[PDB]
Order: sequence, then structure tokens, then C-alpha cells
Amino acid sequence: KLFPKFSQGLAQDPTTRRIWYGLAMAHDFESHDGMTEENLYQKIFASHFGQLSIIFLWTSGNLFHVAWQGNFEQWVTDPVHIRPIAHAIWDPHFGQPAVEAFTRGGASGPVNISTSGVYQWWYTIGMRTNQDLYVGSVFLALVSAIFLFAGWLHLQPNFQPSLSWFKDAESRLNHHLSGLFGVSSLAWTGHLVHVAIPESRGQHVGWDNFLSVLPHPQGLTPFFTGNWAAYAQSPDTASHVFGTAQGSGQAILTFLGGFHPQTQSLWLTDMAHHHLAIAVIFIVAGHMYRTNFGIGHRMQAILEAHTPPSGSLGAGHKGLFDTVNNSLHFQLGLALASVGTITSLVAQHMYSLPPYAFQAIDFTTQAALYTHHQYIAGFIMCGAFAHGAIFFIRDYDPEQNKGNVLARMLDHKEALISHLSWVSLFLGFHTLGLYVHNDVMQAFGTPEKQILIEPVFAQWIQAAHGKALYGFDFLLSSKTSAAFANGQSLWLPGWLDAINNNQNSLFLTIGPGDFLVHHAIALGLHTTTLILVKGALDARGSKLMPDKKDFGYSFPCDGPGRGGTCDISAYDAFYLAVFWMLNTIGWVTFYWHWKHLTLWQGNVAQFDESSTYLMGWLRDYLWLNSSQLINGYNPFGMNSLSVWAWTFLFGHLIYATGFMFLISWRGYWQELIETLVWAHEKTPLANLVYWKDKPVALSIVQARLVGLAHFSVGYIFTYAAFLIASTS
Amino acid sequence: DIAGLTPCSESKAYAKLEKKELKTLEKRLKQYEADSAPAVALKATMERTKARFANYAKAGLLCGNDGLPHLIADPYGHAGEVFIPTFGFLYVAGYIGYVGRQYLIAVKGEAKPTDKEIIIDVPLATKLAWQGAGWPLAAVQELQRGTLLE
Amino acid sequence: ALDPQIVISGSTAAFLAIGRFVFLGYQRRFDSTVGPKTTGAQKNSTIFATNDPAGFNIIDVAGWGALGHAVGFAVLAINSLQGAN
Amino acid sequence: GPKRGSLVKILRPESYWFNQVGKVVSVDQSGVRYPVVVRFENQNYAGVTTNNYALDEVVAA
Amino acid sequence: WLRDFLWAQSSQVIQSYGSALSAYGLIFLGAHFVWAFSLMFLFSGRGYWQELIESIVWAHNKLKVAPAIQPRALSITQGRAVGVAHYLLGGIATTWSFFLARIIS
Amino acid sequence: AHIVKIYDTCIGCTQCVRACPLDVLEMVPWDGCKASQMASAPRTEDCVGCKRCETACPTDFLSVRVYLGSESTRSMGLSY
Amino acid sequence: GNWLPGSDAPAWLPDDLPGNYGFDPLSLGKEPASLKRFTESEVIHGRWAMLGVAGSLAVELLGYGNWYDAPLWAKATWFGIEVPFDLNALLAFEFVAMAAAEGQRGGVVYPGGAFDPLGFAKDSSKSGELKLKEIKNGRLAMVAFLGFVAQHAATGKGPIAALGEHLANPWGANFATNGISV
Ligand SMILES: CC1=C(/C=C/C(C)=C/C=C/C(C)=C\C=C/C=C(C)/C=C/C=C(C)/C=C/C2=C(C)CCCC2(C)C)C(C)(C)CCC1
Ligand SMILES: CC1=C(/C=C/C(C)=C/C=C/C(C)=C\C=C\C=C(C)\C=C\C=C(C)\C=C\C2=C(C)CCCC2(C)C)C(C)(C)CCC1
Ligand SMILES: CC1=C(/C=C/C(C)=C\C=C\C(C)=C/C=C\C=C(C)/C=C/C=C(C)/C=C/C2=C(C)CCCC2(C)C)C(C)(C)CCC1
Ligand SMILES: CC1=C(/C=C/C(C)=C\C=C\C(C)=C\C=C\C=C(C)\C=C/C=C(C)/C=C/C2=C(C)CCCC2(C)C)C(C)(C)CCC1
Ligand code: SF4
Ligand code: SF4
Ligand code: SF4
Repeated sequence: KLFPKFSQGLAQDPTTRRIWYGLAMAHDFESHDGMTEENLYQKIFASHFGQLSIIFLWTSGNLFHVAWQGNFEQWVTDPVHIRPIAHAIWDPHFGQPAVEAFTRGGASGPVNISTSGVYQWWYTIGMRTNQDLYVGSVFLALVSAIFLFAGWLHLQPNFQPSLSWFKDAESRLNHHLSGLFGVSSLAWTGHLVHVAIPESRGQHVGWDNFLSVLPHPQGLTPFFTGNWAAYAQSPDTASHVFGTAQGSGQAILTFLGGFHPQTQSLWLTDMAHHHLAIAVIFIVAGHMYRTNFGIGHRMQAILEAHTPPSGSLGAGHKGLFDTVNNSLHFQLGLALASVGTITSLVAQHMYSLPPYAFQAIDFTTQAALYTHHQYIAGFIMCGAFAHGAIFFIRDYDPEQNKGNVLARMLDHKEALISHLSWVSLFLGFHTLGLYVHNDVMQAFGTPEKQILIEPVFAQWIQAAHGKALYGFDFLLSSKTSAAFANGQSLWLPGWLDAINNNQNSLFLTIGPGDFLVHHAIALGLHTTTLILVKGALDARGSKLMPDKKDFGYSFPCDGPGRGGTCDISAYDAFYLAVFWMLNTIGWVTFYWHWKHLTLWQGNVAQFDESSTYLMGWLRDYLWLNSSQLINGYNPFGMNSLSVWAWTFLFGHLIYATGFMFLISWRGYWQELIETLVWAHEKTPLANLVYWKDKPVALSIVQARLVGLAHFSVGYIFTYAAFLIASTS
Repeated sequence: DIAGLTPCSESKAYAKLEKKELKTLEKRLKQYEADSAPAVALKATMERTKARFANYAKAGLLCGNDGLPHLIADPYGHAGEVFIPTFGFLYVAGYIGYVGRQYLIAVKGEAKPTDKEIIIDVPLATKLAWQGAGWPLAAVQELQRGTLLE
Repeated sequence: ALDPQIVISGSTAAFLAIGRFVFLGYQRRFDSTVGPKTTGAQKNSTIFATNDPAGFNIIDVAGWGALGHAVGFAVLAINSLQGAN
Repeated sequence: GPKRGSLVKILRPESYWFNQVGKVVSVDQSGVRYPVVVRFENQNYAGVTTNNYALDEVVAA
Repeated sequence: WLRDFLWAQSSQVIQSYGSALSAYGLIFLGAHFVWAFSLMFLFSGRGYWQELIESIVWAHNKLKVAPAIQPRALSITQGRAVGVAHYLLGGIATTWSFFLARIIS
Repeated sequence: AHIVKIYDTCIGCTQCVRACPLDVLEMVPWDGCKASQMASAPRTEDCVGCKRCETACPTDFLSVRVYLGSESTRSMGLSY
Repeated sequence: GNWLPGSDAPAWLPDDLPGNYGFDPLSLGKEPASLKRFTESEVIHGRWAMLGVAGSLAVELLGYGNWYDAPLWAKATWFGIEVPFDLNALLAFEFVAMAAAEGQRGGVVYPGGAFDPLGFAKDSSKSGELKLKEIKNGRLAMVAFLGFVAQHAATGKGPIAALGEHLANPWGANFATNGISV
């Protein structure tokens, strides 16, 4: 009868809470009034479209302003000594010298420097003028409108799909593997061959003439002939200059390895062959599940067949087909887990093997990106583990999964939790113990007494990969190894050359300071997983509260009685888990930032010597590289690092409000409000105004979220200001 | 040598870390007479600090480009760095743990056990203390016998 | 170099004649055990309808030759490279 | 029911003493459902040393 | 404050290593540690901790090493007291190491 | 309002009625238990959900449960 | 006679099996479904590796060939004579040949009919006495072939040449001058 339209219960709430929950309840379909599986799936589908339309519009927006407000064309001509423009600024709040200050580049007013690496992205892909950016902006905007269209389209009763269709998993897998993965990477490879490669060779190929231009001299003869080697006949020379004819070859598909020496990025020929190769594996593999032809696998049959003899895995995977196909949260958990891993995967491979020409020369961009994807990966992981327990509560069928791997999982969960506890306490005690030991020796002027363990195991791996520093002589280090002799005339010359250039990021040199920090990160991993896993497995029931599953995923507590039950819900478990996310990726991003900062600065001996103790982090990382940042203004004058320092403090202030909502809880605030609501009602003149919605204190769960949110935002923004301002 | 790092017995930086620390204390010792109290301390520290460096050079640890001794943690040039100590711990920790096990179980059957966690039966504990010397031989035999697990 | 007309026709025939006369008592019997369903209960029986002794549909052809050509193109392709161990 | 003072394992899964031992105080000879009154050495969270159980939620061992 | 007071003045505490004042650097870091350590107690609730303790207790019982005095998470009140206590001690001790190393050097 | 239920494990020791601040529960005759009486929740529209009732219950597990549900002016403890 | 004196042979190995000396400590054949499988694959491994050995002895036994240095030519070379091609041709006509004949095992130990023309399996009372000898010449070969691979990776040498090196300097040249144990 009032908004929340989707909840009678919340709509009848007389207070301001109705509002808050209404905002908070909006996307939870299963909890709305008179909901069905059909409406659930259909709303989810439409929502996916909605997301896509926002994404395409967002991307088009970037291209739009780079083309309209940027210096894209000044960059292409001189990428090394021009700062890429993101956007113009029109701020009526700025003072006279502010407008002078922010006018960087070739700009006719105040501008901001892009640290997204979209320049080098574009530029490496083939984008040459503002025109190209405009056309792409129009296109993707058109795709946005199309997606919006499509959302409302399959909302009508004629175009409403049936639940059976949504449950056709085999078909979606076949199509996504073959088409979405296979075809689209094949088509990209098409783009690299037809546009990117020629663009790097200095021949501008556009919509109007591609069809008329030969990418290879004897094109499409090798292809059908099976003389594929001709496509790798003459690669670009070692003196090739990117985007110019000088030193350019004709090959379209190679396995060279290493980098394009002047740009220091992967070879677009290697990238072409890569996308093409995977494309084939995807296309062949995408014909694996049974649909409407009779040929193909059964998922159910595969899963149910995989039960080992002598019941060492119980009933194996029997019943998982149904509990997965039914459970949406399960699918989102698997998806988020995989997506989180690959997000960090991307982050860790991109920095050490950059793919873009004249990236990695851009320090700030690289730092910004690598922080970006690791934090995104962290949040995504916590979320994976957050729809973990939502499954465990709402979705699991105890009878239908009897004695399976899943039920057996629940069975020995105390073992799992307790052994994670062991693994985290071990690390926590020893690593901290060895650091603080290292500090005390530093303090007393005896650094020779430090406990510095050399990372022999990683140093071994680097040796097996062909770095020769450590002199183990294994695999790709040793010249008398089959592994060496096999591919020595393939790509190893490009590889080995790149691994041993220590001015690049590829498999950096490692010492005892590396050793400690990785075990700090391991502490990060294991503990966060302890919170999340514990929260997932005890979502259903515990000894304190056996009937927890009757309440659901978020609840304040179960009262003060029998000891006290604050932060008992799996919700709260995930909440607690976010703090470790934050702390852990905080450590990882620092690790990253410094070990590069000292590389770029030209003194890696700063890192190796101060990373072995924590004051070293405090003094040589934090205290040193904020010098310029905090100076952005002083009583004497100003410079260009105004916004970062403003935002630095902004983040800190957000960070401390969070503490407010986290530490102080409801009873104080409500009674505060209780006196205020009397105060209003017997204040004359003001008497004549009264509220419609009774003023009430935010909930516990509300307080829980609002703290967390402020904390995270402050975290991110503060670092971002630091990272960028210092690296720049 | 191992991971290409130099031995402390030879390395230059390590031998220049000797010099700096010693030549910090000899810039202090000037400001005092030779008969005085603190001069006997700034001489004794030096003697100890100069002895300390000598005793890693004789130990033969690997010192890096840093000048600091790094450690080796797997196999046999540098056993004593970790591989021997490691057992030291697992023993004395296993000692403590198994004594604590034999105490709690030895109390368990005595009407109210909780009193013995607070007003600890010292002459029980000090007998279990010595018994806990031969613990791995008991710990193994108990894993065999099958009284170790619930 | 070998000729491109003998190996593709040879490898395709070497996997079609393999599929025609060996792998059927292995293929058709976990084709009947496997029964695709989702939480309870259209297959084009017109494309499968074949006037054959043992019943070889249009998909079996485009599946068993796919080995043959993934063989044929793999054979010809690597004959091009000079990979010396 | 069980004999008074006998050592009995609990088999009610939602109990604080589940799979744990207790002693029988008195089995009420009436039409009551949970007649077997058990007392334990260790309390639960709610400061309680004693509870009532049915005949299928005890096993004398 | 951020720059001219905090940042500039913390100079002598942050390089106090290798001197007579190094104890103040150690206490500088230790006081941050203990301050931050309080936040675990302040931000959380004993519901989590008690279940954690359930699993650990399992592990003990498995090896016949369970205590008679039944291991219980701190009360909500004690959680708050420990929190505020470590918060104050950390904060105050950090300012303490700061000033004294600063003003002495 | 909040939901309050009493399960059959009730002994009828009456602590949960005697503890309530808003008089939601009452004692009724029954035939199940040694005390010949069981707890009941006929007035849950006045239930605040403060969970004294639960804290007061001696049974294992508790034989009163309060499920915090749709919230109304009374359940939110308002005097304004 | 069981594999370790004293020890009791498990419940699952009936000794009406050929060559059961009661060896399954890891209890891999506990389940009879999984046992019937291994009784089969044992015999096949047995059979191949018996040819495998017999073959890669005969190579270097009378001619200056060697089983490690045989594939060198990737022109093949049987008994000193030339050959009928190359790589692709052998793969294809080995794939089909094997894939067909192993494909048609709709798994048996003693299929007979074709495979026993000369007619030994026959006379029940001695049929078992061969199947022992089958699996024991089977095992002894599977061990020997591993023995042929193990010694190759240590040295260069080659079975009959290693045997000849050991006969010259037995005390000197043996397996404590390589690295299985240092
Ligand atoms: C009737 C008859 C006959 C005949 C028959 C025939 C003539 C057949 C044929 C058949 C065939 C003739 C077939 C073919 C083919 C197939 C398939 C199925 C294919 C496939 C392919 C593929 C799969 C491809 C792939 C790829 C791509 C596309 C891309 C890149 C490259 C690659 C390679 C990867 C005879 C006389 C004998 C006998 C009697 C009867
Ligand atoms: C050698 C070495 C190493 C390595 C190591 C490793 C790899 C390990 C593993 C390990 C493992 C894998 C383990 C496992 C375990 C298991 C278990 C299962 C356990 C158990 C335990 C128990 C049962 C205990 C008991 C007791 C006692 C005995 C006494 C005290 C008390 C108690 C009760 C605690 C390194 C390189 C590092 C270093 C150098 C040396
Ligand atoms: C675009 C283009 C191009 C290119 C292309 C490429 C580079 C690729 C393609 C590709 C494709 C397009 C495809 C591929 C593949 C496919 C497939 C389709 C396969 C399949 C397979 C299967 C189906 C099999 C099955 C089976 C059976 C049935 C039986 C037994 C088992 C197995 C599994 C064997 C060119 C330049 C020419 C021209 C222009 C356009
Ligand atoms: C990321 C990016 C972007 C976007 C992109 C996109 C979203 C795209 C899409 C799409 C596209 C741009 C596509 C295209 C396509 C094309 C085609 C597709 C063509 C074709 C042609 C032809 C002539 C062919 C034919 C044929 C044959 C011959 C045989 C077989 C069949 C067929 C039909 C295939 C932008 C720049 C804005 C920004 C930066 C980055
Ligand atoms: S959360 Fe607030 S209310 Fe619920 S228990 Fe913990 S303290 Fe009492
Ligand atoms: S408290 Fe538990 S037991 Fe005592 S009356 Fe209320 S319900 Fe029945
Ligand atoms: S919750 Fe508080 S109010 Fe609602 S019933 Fe139980 S006791 Fe009476």
C-alpha cells in the first residue's frame, strides 16, 4: 500500500526504518511478497541486461570525454613525454591560482591526468584519432540502448521464458564455451590481425578500406594449404619502432616470447596466436554437453559416477546436480570465487608481463591498476564466501545430499575450522615474532643478529624459469637439459632475455624481506578464509544456537542470555571477514608498491634492507613517500597535488566516522533521540511542524553495514590518494 | 655460493659492518678516561661486538650484498641454522604439551577436577614434569596402544 | 613436404572407418544409459532417422571426422615446423 | 526407563550435552513425554546442570 | 597538523634506532600494535568467538586435552573493557614514546 | 509484530511469564509435563522482542523462541 | 608362499588367483569390483613388458643398435634393412591398428580361440601352473623394464653394456655412484 511496494511488513513500519530497509531490501528477490521461481529468474535476467546497459554507457562515457576533452592525438605522436588527459574540469569553486595549477598538458583549462592505462590500451589496440573514439562511443551507446531494449523485451508474456529454459545448463555451457569464449576471442584475433598488427606496422586500416588491404602478402593460401609456418616467416625486428614502418616485419602469428624492446610489452603476433589458439580449444570443447541432437554428455551422470570405492568419499557427488541447478546462491558463489581468483590472476600476470606498448613506463598507471584489481578481487572473494552460507541456510536439502561430499563436509567441520585456526596462529606468531625480533636488533644497532631467511624455494622456481642469478642450474637455467634444448629455437631467447633484465618486473629478485611479507600475506589468506569458512559451515547450526537456520543470514543476535550472542549470524561473519580482506590486500598492495618504487628510483638496496623490519615500512615507505603529498598546500603556497591531499584527509575522516558506527551502538543513540523527540514536540513555532516518519536509531545490522562501508571507502580513497600522489 | 650469496667469512660489506659499529663506539669512548666506569662498558661491548662478528665468520653463514647474514632452511652446508634447532622446539613444545596432557587426564578422575586447574597439585605436576622427559617414546607408544584419540 | 590431398582424406577415413566398425558397442550402449533431465522429466528424431544397418546419423559423421581433421591438420601443420630434439 | 544413577549418553542432537554422558536422577513413572531427568558435571551457557529427556533420547553405556 | 606537527615532528622517533632513544621507537610501534589490537575486541562480538571456541574445544577433546574449566568467550562487557583499555593504553603509550624521544633529541 | 512460540519441551516453571516486561505469555493446563502446565503466547502484538523470556528458560534447548518479524509501533518500544 | 613370512594374507585375495602371495598392504584391491579390474591390467602390463624387455635386449644384443638411441631418425631401420616411412604414416597405422584391436575388448585374461592355436590351455590340472608362470615372467619383466629405464637416466650406457661394465668392475661400478641415494 506504500513503498516498499514489495513488502507489506516493511511498508507498515511507522518509522524511518521502513525507508532504510526499503533501500536495503530492494535487490533481494526471494524475500519479496508473493514471489515465485519464475519471477525470480526473470527479474534476475532483466537485471543482468540492466547491468550490461550501465556498463556500455559507462565505457562510452570514458571514450566520449577522452575524445572531447583529452589530448589523445598529442599522446600518439609522443607517448613517452605526454601525461594522458582523462577529462576537463569546470569547478566554480576554484580560486585564481587553482585554475593555473590544474592546467597541465596542452590543455586550455584545468585537466586531470588519466591513470587508468586506457590510453596505452586503446593505442596498442589500434585507436589513432578522436574520430575513432567518437565512433566507438556512439556504437557502444547503441549497444547500451539495445541491451535496455532487450531487458523490457523479454518482460512481456509472449517473450517470457519458462523455468525449464533457465534450467537448461548444458546448452548455456556449450554456447558460452563455443560462442562467448571461442568465437569472440577468434573474432578479436581477427581484429588484431586486421587492425592492430597493421596499425603497429604504420598502415592505418579503417572501416572504409580494410576489405581492400592485404594483411599478409600471400594471405589465405597458407591457411587452407596447411603451410601455417609462412605466417611466422619474418617477425618485427629488434629495432622496430612501434606504430612506424621502421623495422616492421610481415608475420602475423609467432611464438617469440619476451617484449617489444622499445615499448617493453608482449608481441602482438604472440597475442594473436594466443587468442587464436585458446579460441580453438574453446570451440572444440564447447561441443561437450547433450542438447537436442543426442550426442553429448550428461552432467548428472558424470557427477553421480564419480564416487570412489570403499566409500572414502561417501556417496561422492550424488545429488549435487539438483542442489546446484536449484540453488542460485551456489552458482554465484562458484562464479565469484573463480572471478576473484582470475581478477588477482590478471593483476599478477599483467604487471610482470605487461601487454600494452608504453605501459610499465607509466608507473602511476601500473600501481593504480594493480591496487585496483587486488581490492576488487578481495571484495569479490568475500562475496563468494557470503553466498556460500546463504546456500547453507536457505537452499540445502539434508535428505537429498545424504552422505555426499557436501554432507560429509558439514560432518568434520570442526577439524577444518580448528586446523585453519592452527595455520593462522602459527603464521601470526612466527612472522610477527621474526619481524619484532628484526626491529629489536635494528634498534640495538645489531642488524647482523637479524633472522633473515632467504626464500630458497622461490629462488629455485626462478632458476627453473631461467633466471641465472642464484646459480642453481636447473631446467631452463642449465644448457644441458632437454627442456632447454627443445624450445631453445622457439621462444626461449625472447624469454630468457626478458627474465634476466632486472630493470623489468618479470620475476623480480627475491631476498629475506620478500620472505617475511609473503608469510604475512599467507596469514592474510588463511585467517580471512577462517572467518568466511567458519561463517559458512556454522550458518545452519552450532551448540550455542542449533536452530540458527530458522532465522536466516543476517540477525542482530539471539539476546544477552546464556552468555551473550552479539555478531552470531553468518552475515556478521562476512562483516568480520571484510576487515581481514582490507588488511590483507592492504599488506599485498604495500608489498607491491614499495618493491616497485625502489626499482624505479634506482636503489633496490633500499627495499632489501628496510623491508626486513616494520619500522622500515613505517619510515622508508610511509614517512618518505608522503613528503610531497602532505605538502600539496602549506601556509606559504600550493602545487598540483591538491586534490590527492584533500582526498587523503577525506579518506581519513570517512575512516574515523566508521569507527563511530562500529564502536558505539544503539541504546545510547536511541535515548539521545528519545530526548530530542520530546524536545521538538514542546518547542513552540517548531511545534507547528511534525514528522510523518517517526525518527528512530539505525538498526544493529544497519550500524554494522554503515560502519563497514565508511571503513572500506576511507581505506580505498586514502590509499588511492597515497599510491597516485607518491608514484606520480 | 647457495643463491649466489657470499660467505660471511670472506664478504666485504659484512667486514665493513664490523668497522662502522666498532668505529661508532670508539667515537663515544674518547669522551671518557680509560680508568672510568663507562669506558670499561664501551670497551667490553666493543670486545663482545667484535667477538660476535668473528663467531659468525667461524660459523660460516651466507652474507648477501646487504652485508647481513641470511639463512638456509632445507637440507648439507648449513644444517645448524634451522634443521637442528627445529627439533629442539618440537621436543620442548612436545614436552610442555604432553606434561599438560598427563596433568589434566591425571586430575580428570577426582570428583571436582576444576579445583586442580587453580590450586594446582604441585607435587603431582613436578613428578609429571620429569616423566615428560621421555615423551616421544611414550607419545609414539600411546599412538600405537590406541588410548591417544577419542 | 607431404601432399595436402592424401593425408586429410587418409586421416578423415582413418577415423571414420575407426568409428564405423569399432567404437559403436562402446558409444551407443553410454548413449542409452545417459538420460538428460533436470528436477523431473525436444530431441530431433528426424535428423537421427537414418536408413542404415546400425544407424549412423549426420552428427556422428561431423563428430568422427572432427577427430580425422583435428588429426589431418595437426599432421600437416607440425610437418611445416623444423622442431629438432 | 533407565535405573537411577546409571551413566547415560544423550542422543537429542539440539542438546548442549549431545553425545556426552550424564547420570539419571529419577525417571517419572507417568504419562509425561520427557521423564528421564539427567544431571551433568559441566553446566551449559544458560547456567543449568540438569535437563529432561525422552526414553529414545538416552542410551545407558 | 598532519604535516607541520605529526609528520615533521615524528622524525626523531622514526629514526631513533641505533641510539639511546631506540626504546621509544620500539614503544612507538608497540603502542600502535596494541591500539589496533583493541579494535578486534571493539568491532566484534562473542557470538563468533564462542563458535570458534566450539571448534577448538572439539580439537582438544579429540586428543583428550579438554579442560575442566569450560573455555568461554569473554562477556560483552569484558569485550568492551578490554577494548577501551587497549585503545587507551595503545594511544597514550604512542603519544608517550613520541613526545619524549622528540623533546629529548 | 514479533513471533513468539512455545515448544513441547516446556516444564512450566513459569520463569518466562514472570520475566516478561510486556505480558505476552501465560500459563495454561496441559497433559504432557510433570508440572501439569505449559506456556503460551496469545499477545504477540504487544511483544517487543527483548528476549528476557529466552534468557529465563531452563530447558535444553530453550522451549520459548522469539523470531523477530515485521515491526510495528508497539514492538519498537515507542512512547512518541 | 606369501610375500612376507609370518604375515596373514588379507580376506580379498583368494590364492585361487594366479600369483597371489598376499601383497596388498595399501589394500587397493579391497573392493572386488576394483580387484577384477587390477587382476586384468596386471596380466596386460605383464604381457607387454615381457615383449618390451625381450625386444629392447635383442636390438643391441647382436647389432650396434640401442633402445634409448632407436628413435634418433625423428629413415627408420629394421634388422639393417631400409623402411616404409616416416612419422604421420606410422602414427595413423598404429593408432587405427591398436585403437581397433584394444577397442574390441567387450576385459578378459585368457580369451583363447585365436590366441591359443597350438592348444596348451586345455587340461584343467596344468592350466593354472602356466598362469602362475605367466604372471611371474610378467612381473619379473615389468621390474626389469623399470630397471632398464632407472639405469639409463643415471648413466648413458644401455642394458647389455651396463651388465658388461658391472662384470668388469662389479665392486667399483654399481648403483652407489649416480644418485638414487647419495
Ligand atoms: C559412402 C561410402 C563411402 C565413402 C564415404 C565418404 C566419401 C565419406 C567422407 C567423409 C568426409 C570426407 C568427412 C570430412 C570431414 C569431417 C569433419 C567433421 C571435419 C572437421 C573439421 C574440423 C573440426 C576443423 C577444425 C579447425 C578449424 C575449423 C579452424 C582451425 C583449424 C582446425 C583444424 C582446428 C565408401 C566408398 C568409403 C564406403 C561405402 C560407402
Ligand atoms: C622437514 C623440514 C621441513 C618440512 C616439513 C614438512 C613438509 C612437514 C610436514 C608435516 C606434516 C604433513 C604434519 C602432519 C601432522 C599430522 C597430524 C595428525 C598431527 C598430529 C599431532 C598430534 C596428535 C599431537 C599430539 C600431542 C603430543 C604428541 C604432545 C603434546 C600434546 C599433544 C596432544 C598436542 C621444512 C622445509 C619446513 C624445514 C626444514 C625441515
Ligand atoms: C574466421 C575466419 C577465418 C578463420 C577461422 C579460424 C582461424 C578458426 C575457425 C574455427 C572453427 C569455426 C571451428 C573449429 C572446431 C569445430 C568443431 C565443431 C570441432 C568439433 C569436434 C567434435 C564435435 C568431436 C566430437 C566427438 C564425437 C562426436 C565422438 C567421440 C568423441 C568426440 C569428442 C571426438 C579465415 C581466415 C579462414 C577466413 C575468414 C573468416
Ligand atoms: C573494446 C573496445 C571498444 C569496443 C569494441 C567493440 C564492442 C567492438 C564490437 C564489434 C566489432 C567491431 C565487430 C566487427 C565484426 C566484423 C565482421 C564479423 C565482418 C565480417 C565480414 C565478412 C565479409 C565475413 C564473411 C563470412 C565469410 C566470408 C565466410 C564465413 C561466414 C562469414 C559471414 C563470417 C572501443 C573501440 C569502442 C573502445 C576501445 C576498446
Ligand atoms: S547485540 Fe546488542 S543486543 Fe544483541 S546481544 Fe549483543 S548486545 Fe545485547
Ligand atoms: S520458561 Fe521455558 S519452561 Fe519455564 S515456562 Fe516459559 S517455557 Fe515452559
Ligand atoms: S520477547 Fe521480551 S517481550 Fe516479547 S515476549 Fe519474550 S519477553 Fe515478553
